Amino acid sequence: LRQRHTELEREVSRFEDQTQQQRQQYAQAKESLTTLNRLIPQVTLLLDET
Amino acid sequence: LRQRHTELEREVSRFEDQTQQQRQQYAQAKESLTTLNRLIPQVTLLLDET
Amino acid sequence: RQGRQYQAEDLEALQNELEARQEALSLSVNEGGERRMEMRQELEQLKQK
Amino acid sequence: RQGRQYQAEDLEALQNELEARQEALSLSVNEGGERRMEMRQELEQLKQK
Repeated sequence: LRQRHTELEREVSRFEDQTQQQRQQYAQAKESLTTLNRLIPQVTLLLDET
Repeated sequence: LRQRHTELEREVSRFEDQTQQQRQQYAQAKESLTTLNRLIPQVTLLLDET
Repeated sequence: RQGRQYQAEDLEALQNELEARQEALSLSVNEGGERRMEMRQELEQLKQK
Repeated sequence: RQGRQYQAEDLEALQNELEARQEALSLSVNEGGERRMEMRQELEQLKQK
């Protein structure tokens, strides 16, 4: 069971890391989407590059 | 222990009901928020009720 | 569709509240899942007993 | 910041792409945590044993 503990700690580290990265990148992409639809939710149409 | 099992099944039912209700309701809230932040993420301010 | 006439004049507060409710989504779903699976493990222990 | 010029001239479609990404966020996290959370309980169980 202590060897099982070692493997469990390995798995916990792996999942913790993977979740941390994935959530960081996906949250940054989400913030990118929010910046788009906040600063330029087709506000470029009002800008219209006239 | 059989009484404990019966109460545990009751608790499983309670948890499942709570999880369902909350997940559905807040998913529809997610959809509504997405519609707002897509169609009118301060596009009302562009309208400005001018 | 949501509300019937629901402060469309100034709705930003509602978007903020719905963001809070989505945080609640995450919290509640995670809590329910962890509690139910821990008590499932307790069920397994009781079964073996 | 994401993409380098990345068709900013007319970027509409990318937003929809991000929606898929956004979806994959919740999934990608909802599973992940649960898994570690799962083992947490098991770990505790193991420790107890």
